[PDB]
Amino acid sequence: IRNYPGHPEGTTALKFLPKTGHLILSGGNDHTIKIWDFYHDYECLRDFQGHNKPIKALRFTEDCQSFLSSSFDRSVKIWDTETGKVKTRLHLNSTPADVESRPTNPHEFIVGLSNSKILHYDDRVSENQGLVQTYDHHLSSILALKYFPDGSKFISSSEDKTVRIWENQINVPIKQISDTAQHSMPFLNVHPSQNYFCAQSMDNRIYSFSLKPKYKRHPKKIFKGHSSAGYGISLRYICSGDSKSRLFTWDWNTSRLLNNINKPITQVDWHPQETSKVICSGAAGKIYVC
Amino acid sequence: ISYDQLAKLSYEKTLRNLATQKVQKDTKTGKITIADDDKLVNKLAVSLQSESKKRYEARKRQMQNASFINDKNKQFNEKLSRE
Amino acid sequence: PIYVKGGVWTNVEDQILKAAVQKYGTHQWSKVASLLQKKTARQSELRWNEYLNPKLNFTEFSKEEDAQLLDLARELPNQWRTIADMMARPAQVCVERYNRLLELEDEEKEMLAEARARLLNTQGKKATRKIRERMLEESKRIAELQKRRELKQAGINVAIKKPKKKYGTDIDYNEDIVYEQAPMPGIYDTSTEDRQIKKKFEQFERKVNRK
RNA sequence: ACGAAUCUCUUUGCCUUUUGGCUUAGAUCAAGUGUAGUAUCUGUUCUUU
RNA sequence: GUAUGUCUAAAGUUAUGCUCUUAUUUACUAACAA
Repeated sequence: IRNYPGHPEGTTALKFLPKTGHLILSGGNDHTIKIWDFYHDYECLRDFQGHNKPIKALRFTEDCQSFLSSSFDRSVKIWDTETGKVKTRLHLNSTPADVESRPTNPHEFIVGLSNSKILHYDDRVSENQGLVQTYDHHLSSILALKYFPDGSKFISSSEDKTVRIWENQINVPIKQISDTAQHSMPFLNVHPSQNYFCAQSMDNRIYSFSLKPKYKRHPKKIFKGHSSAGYGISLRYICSGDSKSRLFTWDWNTSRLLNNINKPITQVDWHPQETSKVICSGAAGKIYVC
Repeated sequence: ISYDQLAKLSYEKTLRNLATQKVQKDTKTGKITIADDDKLVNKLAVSLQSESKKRYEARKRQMQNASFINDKNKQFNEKLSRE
Repeated sequence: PIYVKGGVWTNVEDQILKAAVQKYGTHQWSKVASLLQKKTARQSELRWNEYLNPKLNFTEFSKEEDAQLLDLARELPNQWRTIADMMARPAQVCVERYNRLLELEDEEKEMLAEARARLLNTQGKKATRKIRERMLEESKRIAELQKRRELKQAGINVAIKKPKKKYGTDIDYNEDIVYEQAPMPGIYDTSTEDRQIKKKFEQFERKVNRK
């Protein structure tokens, strides 16, 4: 509906702040993380990075005070919201494709790598340059992880078409998922009971999983019809974008709704402090808001 | 009907499809350049594609017509039943 | 519970057996037996032979046929298989006629579901495994593409890794022509055509690049 | 009405995804549990359509 | 438990009707225990 030119270089990683979130954090393919607000007067506060490569996976803590950041040169960096002077992790084996912090305590902090070894970093343990414990039950590059929202349980899908429910720190698969499907983007629906862990596939079909209990995994109804190379997010409704053309709103109950034009790319999100406002993440400074 | 007859009969047909609507030799090279109408060759190309397309869609219809287990068996029982 | 086989032929069971027979034929009685959780191989085969086979008959005998029967009895004393053969009927039925003349569902549904499942599953483990590997392979490929594509979007061009060649003379077919067996040498000249096709090819490549 | 073209169907023709070896039918048909997973069951409640 | 088969092992090639909650079965599998 209304636009904003953000990142001239292609790829982007648009995400709001948590629940009470007036802000629009981006961090594109132009190796620069940037900050704009929900108030139409779009005010720029550029969190410049240091590391050479483009910034990939950006996510906030529950506190909304420090946001994590992942790049291609084996570099994860934590980032304080307004200031941006903060703890840093220059050194890894190679790129961590996806990263997430704990939704109950900003201290604990998971980073997920291409080599298929997942890493903890608490606040005092980030000071130690250590790990609480690693995970090594995925063998392919994982590129995908998000917490069961109570802070304890933790999920991370992977390139080998396998999803893994874990306990926060136990490093022992509560459940490996079925084989014949494919998975890419893991996101929990803001489900009133909070049973549901949704995830986008390679084969044009977003799935749903009964995450409580973690051992439950029978999908009820599958969201078909979004030629996928991208991303998807929920609030009633689930809105995910596709590779080729444009975004797709879907009734979470019945899996069918309007198909809004994008202009390509696709990373959808919802302004959670409001009831109805979306962000699209187009390639090359084409962020669309609704 | 033999492939002798079915050839000539199909020949006769495509002659009705026609009925609807220079040689230069370099003998040293052996290259017999028959410069002919480029519009007619294009009309062959489109017609021949259309003929093959018509046949291609003909099977598609006949495939979508309907004591078996899988796709092949159903047809295999149909190969038995025709006798 | 494990136990000794026998019992009585429930109609569903009979139907299942018939289906099996259609599938596996009249000489693999073990498999058919296996398909029936209650009934044995021998039992099954006997049943097929005696009752279930459609090339038997249970129509009543004509007066002439009756005569033939009872005459056979008179002449062949109680060799009823032979007698049956002579009649062209199954033997038990013949005997019965002669005698006449002289004067739970959950379980069943389980085996059904299993049965239908089996009959509609007609491949050795090698096949199943192979298709599994195929789909898995496909998935892997698409994931790889997603990475590569992602990087391209990101600005890093990564050439797709070759298949780790199994042997020294293993072929990649995009390198160069497979085994270019050329066309038969030109009687009619072909030069313009060569050009046009070349242009078409290059144009196609361009289109793909743009695509 | 004859000639032609386009479309649909029906009859035949074409088999058009239409069984790709051999052996002693190649051989032999079971006595299991709990623990876990997986699927499949069935019920079970309520929600709204 | 194996044959066997994949995987990893680091350096950037110069382009712009449904949801749910559960309890039960059965099957298969299991170098996991009995």
